This record gives sequence, structure tokens and C-alpha cells, in this order.
Amino acid sequence: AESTLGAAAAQSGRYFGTAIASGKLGDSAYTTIASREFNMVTAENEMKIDATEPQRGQFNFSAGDRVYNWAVQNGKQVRGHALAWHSQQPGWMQSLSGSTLRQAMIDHINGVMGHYKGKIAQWDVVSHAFSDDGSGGRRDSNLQRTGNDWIEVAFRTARAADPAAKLCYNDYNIENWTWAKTQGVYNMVRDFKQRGVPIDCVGFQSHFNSGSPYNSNFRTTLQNFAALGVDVAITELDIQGASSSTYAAVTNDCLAVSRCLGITVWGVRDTDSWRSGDTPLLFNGDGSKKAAYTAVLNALNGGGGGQIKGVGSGRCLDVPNASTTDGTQVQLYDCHSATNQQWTYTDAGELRVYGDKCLDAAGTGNGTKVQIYSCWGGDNQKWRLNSDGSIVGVQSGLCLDAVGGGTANGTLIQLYSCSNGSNQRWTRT
Amino acid sequence: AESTLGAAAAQSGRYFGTAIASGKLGDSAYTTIASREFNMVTAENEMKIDATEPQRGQFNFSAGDRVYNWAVQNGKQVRGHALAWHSQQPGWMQSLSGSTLRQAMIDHINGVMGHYKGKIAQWDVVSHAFSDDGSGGRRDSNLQRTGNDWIEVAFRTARAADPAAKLCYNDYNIENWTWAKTQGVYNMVRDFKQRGVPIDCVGFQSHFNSGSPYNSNFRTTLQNFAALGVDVAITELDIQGASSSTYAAVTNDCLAVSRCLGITVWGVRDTDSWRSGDTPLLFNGDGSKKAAYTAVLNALNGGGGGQIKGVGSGRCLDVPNASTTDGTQVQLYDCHSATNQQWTYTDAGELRVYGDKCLDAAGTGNGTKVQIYSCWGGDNQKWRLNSDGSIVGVQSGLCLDAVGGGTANGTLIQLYSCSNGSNQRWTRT
Ligand SMILES: O[C@@H]1[C@@H](O)[C@H](O[C@@H]2CO[C@@H](O[C@@H]3CO[C@@H](O[C@@H]4CO[C@@H](O[C@@H]5CO[C@@H](O)[C@H](O)[C@H]5O)[C@H](O)[C@H]4O)[C@H](O)[C@H]3O)[C@H](O)[C@H]2O)OC[C@H]1O
Ligand SMILES: O[C@@H]1[C@@H](O)[C@H](O[C@@H]2CO[C@@H](O[C@@H]3CO[C@@H](O[C@@H]4CO[C@@H](O[C@@H]5CO[C@@H](O)[C@H](O)[C@H]5O)[C@H](O)[C@H]4O)[C@H](O)[C@H]3O)[C@H](O)[C@H]2O)OC[C@H]1O
Ligand SMILES: O[C@@H]1[C@@H](O)[C@H](O[C@@H]2CO[C@@H](O[C@@H]3CO[C@@H](O[C@@H]4CO[C@@H](O)[C@H](O)[C@H]4O)[C@H](O)[C@H]3O)[C@H](O)[C@H]2O)OC[C@H]1O
Ligand SMILES: O[C@@H]1[C@@H](O)[C@H](O[C@@H]2CO[C@@H](O[C@@H]3CO[C@@H](O)[C@H](O)[C@H]3O)[C@H](O)[C@H]2O)OC[C@H]1O
Ligand SMILES: O[C@@H]1[C@@H](O)[C@H](O[C@@H]2CO[C@@H](O)[C@H](O)[C@H]2O)OC[C@H]1O
Ligand SMILES: O[C@@H]1[C@@H](O)[C@H](O[C@@H]2CO[C@@H](O)[C@H](O)[C@H]2O)OC[C@H]1O
Repeated sequence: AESTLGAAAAQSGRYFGTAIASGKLGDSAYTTIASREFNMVTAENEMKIDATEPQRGQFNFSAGDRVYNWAVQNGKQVRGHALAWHSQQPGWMQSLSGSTLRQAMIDHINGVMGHYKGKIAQWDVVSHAFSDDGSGGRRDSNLQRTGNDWIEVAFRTARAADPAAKLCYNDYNIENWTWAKTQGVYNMVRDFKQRGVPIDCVGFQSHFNSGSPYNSNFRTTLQNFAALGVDVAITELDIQGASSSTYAAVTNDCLAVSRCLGITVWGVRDTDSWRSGDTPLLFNGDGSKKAAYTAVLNALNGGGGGQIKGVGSGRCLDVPNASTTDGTQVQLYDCHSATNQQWTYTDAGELRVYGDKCLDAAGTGNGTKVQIYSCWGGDNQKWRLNSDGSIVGVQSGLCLDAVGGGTANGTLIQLYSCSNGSNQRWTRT
Repeated sequence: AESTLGAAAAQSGRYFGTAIASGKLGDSAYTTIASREFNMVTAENEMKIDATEPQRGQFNFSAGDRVYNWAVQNGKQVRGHALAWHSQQPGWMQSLSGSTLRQAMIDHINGVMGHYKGKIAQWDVVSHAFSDDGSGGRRDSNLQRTGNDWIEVAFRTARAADPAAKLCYNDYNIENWTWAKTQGVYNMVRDFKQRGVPIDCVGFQSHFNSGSPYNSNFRTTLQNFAALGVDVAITELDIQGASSSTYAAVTNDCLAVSRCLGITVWGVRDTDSWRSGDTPLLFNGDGSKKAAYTAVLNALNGGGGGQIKGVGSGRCLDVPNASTTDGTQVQLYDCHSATNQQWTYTDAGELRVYGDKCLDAAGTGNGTKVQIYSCWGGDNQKWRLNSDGSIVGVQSGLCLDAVGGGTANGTLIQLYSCSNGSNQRWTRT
């Protein structure tokens, strides 16, 4: 349709996936969100080395199939993660080196891909191969020590194991074009195409935080890699803070590159995140959509301080007598130029007034008063501005409502079940 | 003395306490904070009715004493809580009614106060006596039905039991002077004082949140009760969101009333709170001091938009070329009127620039670069403004530092072990 991420993404020929954790599929709230919003799936850990080959030569796909089965059963495609890398290697593989490790690497690829032959759309054949020391060179691991040619071997090996799959190179901190790591990966992919090494895509994990923040030049990076003759994909997206603007900007970068297959966010709810502390996903603990979700959905569909006029009463959201007192319920009044009517929507999804006061709801049920309270980040102060013009309380899940459909000055604002009514739509100015 | 809350408050003859949970006195991380920051203690539950008299006439002081001893052995006074109220009554008292209840109430008071006779500074003789129905009348409880004079009786009983302890009436939602409930309590205490009813104080639980927000008239309330000849005390303070200003405001209201004995916060760390979802205390779960902690400390020691100038350099905190790019490290620069030099300290402990950008630290160690990043509420975007001029990151516990003690334009800002150096002191005007 256009009401869920997967569907909106499809309007541009793209997909929108998430990372599924089999241990959570038993959680109905989890599966309800995951099944409805995404049309692409990645196993968070079930298809990795230690999970698929517990002992040398002994393969094990019970965990992986558990995820795969759920995906196909729910009309989702699957991304294979990951075939050859230094992290999460089972004990036995960690003790290997030289040609012994090299062949173990090849045997692992053959075993996993053979089992999933023709069922996986994309395979992260190699991941985390470059360093972060800022040199843009190869990562120093037991795999790289077997010879610089190990990555090329894994790809030729993967192409032979399942010709139907797209073979991707996956890595993080390669989104900023100015970072050496990014360029090092570009030169390798470039080298591969020139020599005819099988490689169909580059996956940019996209784990953004204040350590390695999103930079708008990410679009040039996608363009650049796409120009090498490969498809690009945002594979493990999550943003510390979950800024609406940052999440919206990444969505647009991909929509600007025809070779960008889609976006996968690393998880469903912040509580499921490997970095829940950074609350970097689109849904939060209770399964409610975050400000960033709306921003992402809006971007997929096409897309400072100001006033919030209610298209249906003509009056603006106003703080009674321009009070600065916490607990003051807002009202509707004749739009004019005064700070008591200037609302700023933040990347956190707050409707700030006076700079540090936040549109607040002291409850969740219908009839709950909408007031101003010191900003502290509570979901009861977070909002989602829907494209239809409604403002939904992230925590309540209710729309800002003009009491008794009133339209006269002094009409209080309240929380009520959304109705698409005129007393629930607004326009920014 | 003024490096800890207890000592700072002691400067003015007051105390700063907390609520101790017997179950955590074996948690060194917990006791390390508690024993250092407070000089007044209240058993969070150990001294309540159900806890001290599990069977009528059969008293159990095992847990109360554990807390009482820990307190005295650690230089803290003790507030008994609570002797006669409707909540948390053992199952056998709830069933009681009429004169048999009145008698039980009397005996409980004598039994418990007898045990602690002479050891308790303050006793919450009666608590939660008034309703929240707007009429300013007594809440309808099995105790109130035994006769409206139960409160007076409990107090006369208490006085006789321990003439040495200060007897307080305790309640919530009686901080706002305009509320009916507050007036009801006011009249009762005023009536008691005139008739000679032995009540020495009124405790204001002070549980503030968007539901029952703090209001500056709280001081007026305190001042009015004090005028009646009874001491006042903030007994169970906690503020939803832990706003710096609100916490400092409550502290100054008590400093403003000579009869205000002191302030008690209902818990040590947010994780210990009965309402952790509201992160209403002064210490985070990891034990680090929150922005509000310093706001209170500074206040105890006597005490929108602007420049932050370095003392040692004479230059201001500046964002290179007014960039709004996340990850941009800030520097020192000749002070001038421009938005890339106007920082706003919010109640959340943030230092905002451009309205929605936050002073950000991407790590917790020395040499961590200080930059701007979209505001989202992380502890690495919260700061404490020490009274010495230094600015300490909440999460890191590190000071803003002008690299290498540089004083020239272009000197970058980093995190570093606080040293009282002039490249770590700042004056904001
Ligand atoms: O359940 C868990 C799985 O979810 C988990 O999945 C893996 C998560 O993502 C990938 O692995 C991690 C990628 O991010 C790495 O951390 C980087 C390190 O660099 C930071 O930036 C640095 C800032 O300072 C500079 O000086 C420096 O040069 C920069 O590099 C960046 O901000 C961090 O995000 C982690 O170490 C990786 O583990 C991987 O694809 C997923 O499979 O796996 C574990 C499982 O338990
Ligand atoms: O370990 C736990 C102990 O910590 C715990 O200690 C007791 C906790 O409760 C304390 O008393 C509480 C005071 O606050 C009450 O809630 C008020 C109710 O009113 C709300 O505001 C209303 C909003 O709606 C409006 O219409 C209405 O007019 C407003 O009044 C306000 O926001 C809430 O905070 C609690 O119900 C009381 O329990 C007590 O003193 C402590 O000793 O005990 C349990 C133990 O396990
Ligand atoms: O217990 C406290 C002590 O820890 C504290 O120690 C002081 C800490 O600051 C020291 O001065 C620092 C030294 O580093 C400078 O920055 C570095 C400059 O070179 C760069 O390459 C590097 O990246 C920067 O990190 C910093 O500007 C400067 O302030 C000081 O000498 C120590 O004594 O002292 C107080 C104790 O109570
Ligand atoms: O008790 C309630 C009153 O406090 C409440 O007062 C309203 C305060 O706002 C008045 O309108 C202002 C006109 O000027 C604009 O600039 C302001 O933004 C408006 O808020 C309004 O007329 C007052 O009634 O009224 C309702 C009472 O129950
Ligand atoms: O207290 C009353 C409210 O409960 C009432 O709420 C209305 C319910 O229907 C919705 O369609 C309206 O938008 C909403 O205002 O409003 C009147 C008020 O007195
Ligand atoms: O030379 C450059 C500096 O100019 C820049 O900082 C700006 C200097 O001019 C001031 O008016 C601006 O406020 C300030 O941000 O920093 C980078 C340095 O290379």
C-alpha cells in the first residue's frame, strides 16, 4: 500500500527490511510489527559462521531455517549474513591459520550456500574486511593473513555455490566518502570488476552515531560505488538518537540512486537492538511508532520555529496567556506573532515552545489534557506528524483533538482517538 | 564542606536525605553513593505498619533497625515513616474497623515509637489523610470512619510515646498553594495549633510530574505552614525528568524558609526509584551524577541563550564556520555575536546551539573530541555546570578541555580528567 514501510518502499521498486531474531518470533508484539512493516529479512545471528557450523565439517541450520521459514511464510525475501569474516567465528575456526584456515573458509561457504542454494536473494559473502585505523587498508585477521587474495576466493567460491544469488561485500564506517576505509573498499570493488571477480553489490551497514555520524556525502558514495557496475544496499541501518531528519536523509539518498536496492534497519524495537542504549530504531519498547518512523515513511512516499494552524477551525495552537507555568493546558486562538504560538518540531519528535517547554500529555486515554511541561524526552512529549495532517502522541497513539469539535477562541486541546476529523488536522506555517 | 549534598545542606543547618531500601544495603555501588551524599535517612518500607507489626501486638523491628543502624553508623539522622495511614496496612488491620481499629492504631504507635524512642528525629505520625477529590476533605478510609478525631488522637498518642521526636503530618499533592487538598491540610494544622494538638511539622512528599507539576507557589505553601509555628520538610522529593531548574527551584524554596528542616529525595539512583520510568532522581543507574545533582549542589551552596567563554583563553566556545554538520568538533574563538556561539543550557542538562544541535562527546575517555550532534537525550549530551567554572560531561565524568591548554583561535575542545586548569574553567554570560 503506502501505510507501511515495505509497501511505500515498493512504490520505487525497493524493499525495506529488518533483522529478525528467532528467539523473539515467539513475541506476538514483535512479529506483528515485523510482519506488517518489512518485506525483506536478515537473520541477526542465525546464519553466521559459529551458528551454521558449530564444529568443523558439521553444519547446523536449525536456527537459520527458523528465521528463513518465518520470512518466506510472510512473503519476505532474505539476505544471507554472513559467510566469511573475522567476528563471531566458532572456537575451532579461530584456531586456524594458513591454508588450513583458507580451505575451512571455502568449505564453510559451500556448506551454507548449498543448503540455501536458490533461496537467498543477497549474500554478504565477505564482511568487515577493512581496518578502522584510518589507513583504509585490510583488517589484520587470521583470514587476511592467509593471503590478500582470500576475499576474491570467497566470492569466486560463492558464485559457484549459488549463481542465482547476488554476492555482496558488507562493511561499516564506509558511508562517508572522506574516510579512508570507504576508499579502500571502493578500490577493491573496482579492482574486482576490472579483473572479473564475481561481485554484485556493496552493503553499507550504516550504523550511525556521534562516533561515526551520517554525512550527506553518503549519496556520492552510493553513486560512486553504483558507477562501478554493482548494486548498493543499506544493510544494517540504525541511528543513535533516531533523528527524524537523519533517518529521512538516508532514505532519500537511496531513493536518489537507482542501483540502491533498499534499506534494512538492524532490528524492530529499540529494546531488541544490539545497542538499545542508543535507541536507534524506528519502534520503541511498547511497539509504538517513533517520530523517525513517520519521517521515514513520509520520505519513502515522496515527501525552525513556526505556527500550527488547525485546518478546520483556522485557529493556532496557543499557550493560554503566554504562560510559562508547567501544567498549563493549550488552547486554540487567533494566529499572531508571539512566542506563545511558535512551536518547533525537533528531530526527537517534540513540539517545543519557549525553547525548553514541551507539548505534554499527562495520560494516554481519551480526554487527556494537552499542556506544556519542561522537556525531558518522555514519549508523552513525542509526536508524529502524519501526512494526512494529524498529530499523534507517540505514547498515547491518540491524536491532538479540539475538545467538543470546538473552533472558538479558548477551545482546549485534548487527546482523543484519531478520526481524520477537522478538529484533528493541522498545517505548518 | 560542600562537595556532597549532605554537607552542602549542612552549611545552612539543614540536611539532605534519601530513602534507603534494606535490600540494597549489600550493594556496594549503592551504599557508596548513599553513605557519601546523604545525612538523613528514611526507611523506604521497613518501618511501615505491615512491616513492623505483621500480627497485632506482635512487632517485628528486624528490617527497620538494619536501616536505622546503617543510618546512625554512617552519620545520618532518621525519619520514621509511617505510623498511621490507610496504605500498606498488614492484612489484619485492613479488616479491622470501628473502635477496635482505633485501639490498634493507638497500640501500633506506642509499640513502634516505644522501640525507637529517642532515636528518631522525625516521625510521620499520620500520612495520606486527605482526599484527591477536590473538596479538600478527609479521604474515606477505615481509619477516618473510626472518627474524624483519629488524626488528633494519633498525635497525642505519639507525643506521649516519644516526647523527644518531632511529629509530622505527611501527604502528597499539597505543595500547590491553590489546591483544595493543600488548604484542607492547612486548616487542620492551623486548627490543631490553636487547640494545642501536639503537631510539630508538616512533610511535603513533593512528588512532581506532568500530572502534579511543581509550581513556584510551593514556597508560598511552605512559608504559610511555617507561619503557623510548625517546621516543614520536603519528604519524598522526585521530579519526573529530573529537570535541573525544578530541582534547583525546590532546593531554593526550602533555603528560603528558615523552618524548612531539609530535603529528602525518594531514592538513590533512578534504577532504585519506585518510578524509574520517570528518571526522577539525581543519580543514573550507572551511578554517575546527573545534571540535576550539580544544580542542587550549587543551589545548596548558595545559588536562555548565551556565550561560554574560556577563562584561561578569553575566547568563546565556537562551532567552526557555523557548521550544522553533525560530528563537527567545536573550538575556541574570539567572542562575537553569532548563533554558532550562543549556547543554551536546558533543564535536561544539554548545551544546545542552533536550537536543535547538542554539545556532543563521542566517547568517555581522555582526548575524546567534543562536537555537535543532533539532540536526542543521550547522557553524552548532558552536562553539569560546576560552581568552579568547569563543565563536566554526565556520562564521562570528564571536563571540557581546550586541547594542550591552547588559547588561540582554532584550539579544539576535548574531554579530559578535570584539573581545575584555566583551560577547563568557563564563564557564561
Ligand atoms: O546480536 C548481536 C548482533 O546484532 C551483532 O550484529 C553485528 C552489528 O553490526 C556489525 O558489527 C558491528 C559494527 O560496528 C562496530 O563498531 C563500530 C566501531 O567504530 C565506531 O566508530 C569509530 C569512532 O572512532 C574512530 O576513531 C574510529 O576510527 C571509528 O571506527 C563505530 O561508531 C562503531 O559502530 C562493531 O564493533 C561491530 O561489532 C555486524 O555487521 C553485525 O553482524 O553481532 C553481535 C550479536 O551479539
Ligand atoms: O518501595 C515502594 C515504596 O517506595 C513506596 O513508597 C510510597 C510511594 O507512594 C507515596 O505516596 C504516593 C504519592 O503520590 C501518589 O500519586 C499521585 C496521585 O496524583 C497524581 O496526580 C493526579 C493526576 O490526575 C489529576 O486529575 C489529579 O487531580 C492529580 O492529583 C500524581 O501525579 C501522583 O504522583 C501515590 O499514589 C502515592 O502512593 C508514599 O508516601 C511512599 O511511602 O511504597 C510502595 C513500596 O513498594
Ligand atoms: O586527580 C586529578 C588529576 O587527574 C588531574 O590531572 C590533570 C589532568 O590534566 C592535565 O593536563 C592536560 C594534559 O592533556 C592536555 O590535552 C592533550 C594535549 O595533547 C594532545 O595531543 C592530547 O590529545 C590532549 O588530550 C590537556 O589540555 C591538559 O589540560 C594535567 O597536567 C593533570 O595534572 O589534576 C587534578 C587532580 O585532582
Ligand atoms: O480559568 C481559565 C482562565 O485562566 C482562561 O484564561 C484565558 C487566557 O487566555 C485568554 O486569551 C489570550 C488572548 O491573547 C492571546 O495572545 C493569548 O494567546 C490568549 O491565550 C483567554 O481569553 C482567557 O479566557 O480562560 C478559561 C478559564 O476557565
Ligand atoms: O468531555 C467531552 C469530551 O469527551 C468530548 O470528546 C469528543 C468525542 O468525540 C470526538 O469526535 C470529538 O472530537 C471529541 O472532542 O468533547 C466534548 C467534551 O466536553
Ligand atoms: O580559519 C578557520 C576559522 O575561521 C574557523 O572558525 C571561524 C572563524 O571566524 C569566526 O567568525 C567564526 O565564528 C568561526 O567559526 O574555524 C576553522 C579555521 O580553519
